[PDB]
Amino acid sequence: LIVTQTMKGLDIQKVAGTWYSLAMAASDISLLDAQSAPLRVYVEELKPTPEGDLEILLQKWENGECAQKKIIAEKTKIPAVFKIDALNENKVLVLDTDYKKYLLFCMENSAEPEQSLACQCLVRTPEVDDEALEKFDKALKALPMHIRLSFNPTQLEEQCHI
Ligand SMILES: CCCCCCCCCCCCCCCCCCC(=O)O
Repeated sequence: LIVTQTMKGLDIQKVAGTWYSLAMAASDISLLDAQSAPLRVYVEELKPTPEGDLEILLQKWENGECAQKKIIAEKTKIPAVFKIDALNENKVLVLDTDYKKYLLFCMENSAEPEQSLACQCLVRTPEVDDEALEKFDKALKALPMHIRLSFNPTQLEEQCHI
């Protein structure tokens, strides 16, 4: 609920398939600065269940190499918001998507201390999409980000964007 842009009328079935993590931003540099930083995750695929939960396939660098990870995001009463559960119960919020080209999401830790908030611009192809990046940057202008990364088409085709 730090982020107050939410996709009205989200049809979670339609975000299925392959995505590319074109850009990332976080409120804390340490969340994204190294290959093995904790929210440096490269989205591969979204797999919505029939009950409306969301299976997530991603990569993450750990122990000197690019590892595949599977993650379950459970639905809530709000169609745009999901919970990772696991250790801290992180919420994931879909800000905006048009399903066939881009999707903007943010995630926050359900409490703090020092605020942890990270967002991504996903796109459907290995292409720099200026319009989506522009919407991403607009979405974030009033959020307190201190690190922003983006990736070139070559990196997007490589595991962990190396
Ligand atoms: C509805 C659109 C939603 C798309 C965006 C997905 C959001 C990704 C959130 C990723 C945070 C989790 C941090 C990485 C944990 C590694 C995994 C450890 C393991 O299970 O072995």
